[PDB]
Amino acid sequence: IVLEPIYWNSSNSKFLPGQGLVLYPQIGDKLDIICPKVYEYYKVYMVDKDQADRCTIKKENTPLLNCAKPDQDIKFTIKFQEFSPNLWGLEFQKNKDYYIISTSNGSLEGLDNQEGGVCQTRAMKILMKVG
Amino acid sequence: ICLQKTTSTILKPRLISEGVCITDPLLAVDNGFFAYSHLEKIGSCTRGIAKQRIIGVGEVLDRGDKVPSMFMTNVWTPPNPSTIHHCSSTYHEDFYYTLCAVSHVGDPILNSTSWTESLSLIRLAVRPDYNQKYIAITKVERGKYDKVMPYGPSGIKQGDTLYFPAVGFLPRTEFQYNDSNCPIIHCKYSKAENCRLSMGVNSKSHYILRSGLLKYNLSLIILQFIEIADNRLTIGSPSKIYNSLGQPVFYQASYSWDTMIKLGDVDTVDPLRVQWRNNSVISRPGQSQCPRFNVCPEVCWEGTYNDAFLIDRLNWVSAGVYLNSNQTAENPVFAVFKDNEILYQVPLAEDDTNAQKTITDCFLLENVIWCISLVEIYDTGDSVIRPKLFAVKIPAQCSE
Repeated sequence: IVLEPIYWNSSNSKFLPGQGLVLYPQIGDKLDIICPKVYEYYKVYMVDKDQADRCTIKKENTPLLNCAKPDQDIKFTIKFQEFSPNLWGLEFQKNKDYYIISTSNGSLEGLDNQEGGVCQTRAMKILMKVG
Repeated sequence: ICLQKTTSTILKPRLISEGVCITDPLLAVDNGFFAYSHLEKIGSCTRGIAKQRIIGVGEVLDRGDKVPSMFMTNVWTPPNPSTIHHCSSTYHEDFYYTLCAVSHVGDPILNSTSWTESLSLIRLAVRPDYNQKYIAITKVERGKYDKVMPYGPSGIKQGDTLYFPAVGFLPRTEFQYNDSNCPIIHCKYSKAENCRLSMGVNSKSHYILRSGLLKYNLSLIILQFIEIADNRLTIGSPSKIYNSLGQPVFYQASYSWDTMIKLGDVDTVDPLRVQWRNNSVISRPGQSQCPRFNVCPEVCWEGTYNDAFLIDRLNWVSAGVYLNSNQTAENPVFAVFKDNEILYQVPLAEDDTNAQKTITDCFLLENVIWCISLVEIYDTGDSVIRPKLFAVKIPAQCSE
């Protein structure tokens, strides 16, 4: 199924303060994460847990969303399966957990802050409970 | 042979044959014979423990129904399947030769800086040590490039000389690009360094990836890098040169911001000039940064390989399978088309069938135009995942 598009925004009442936005996709679903156009500035990364639970993204880490276009809808589509244009061997599998965050402070000034951010002070972090 | 746009359902694909994933497929097709490889993984297509590498060859045979079919003759397993990567195969005088690279440190594209620039070729008789030979390439001429390596499925022959698709890894500390040439003029947000940054995996990356051919002269054995002309320059990508209707035509995967299809007739082989088509209909799935139908320069490395095949030079008609999806590996559909027009297509699966790394290599069967494709196809629910083979006759008339 095509689940409910998730707007990466400071306003989003789904990012709950203790446990962020948790969602239960099933294999075969597809999910949009969308930064709307005006502006909050974000780089969003699929992390691991520890990185989630510490709000840290390490140099290696390459982003899934570079939200730095004031007047343009920047949108990323995940289909939960083994095949992705992603060339880094990141896929999705049943009964596994995958953590999407940013350490961005939201300004254009703190965009690339690799530590802290709105993950750790707002709970801007998706938990995808797959399967 | 249909030359008219039409939505008639003239194209009629025929599928021609536990927790494992077959991936990393190769298919080549020369004059009557075919090459192939895959990798068998335990589990995830990306990470799972690598079961067993194969490399095989055989014949493409029609029987009575005038459908061609796969008849593997000779098959080869390396002793550790972990360390062979990015193989590519060019046929010659009763062999396919296949250039793999070797590695101690994982897929070199992703741990390039630590990669010994080690290579090895395997010649496999198609009609079977005449059957099977190994070579550890010792001399490799690459010019400025620190190291070179194959980069695509298949190549072609020239009298006594093979040509593989390959790639050069120049450190940008030495890479020469004028930023003014980075075409951003209709691109509100796109900066000038884009193109240059986008020649690497990281904008900061140690190397950039330049596309080209690896030269291999059987009349000699030394391999020699030939770089692709700077023209419509895109980061190194899996690509394929292949003979069609008398001259060869090249294709580069659109692995960063130029997401329109990169293919065309080769004007010179060495140095490598490709009269790239100004094609406006085909593209590929990217992600957020460089998704379908992105033309604007961006700092990205994302996409999938989907070659097409020139089936008629006179009216530059090609064909092949395309993933009809913006940012996701889905919806493989066989597409017969031109620069500015898809004539007729055909969906090979459901709307929501997963696909990925498609290939096409066409020929005559019994005086009629056929296209095998490969594909990597699977369905949510499916148990073992592997590439599927599709014949596809090309319609004579533009009737059903």
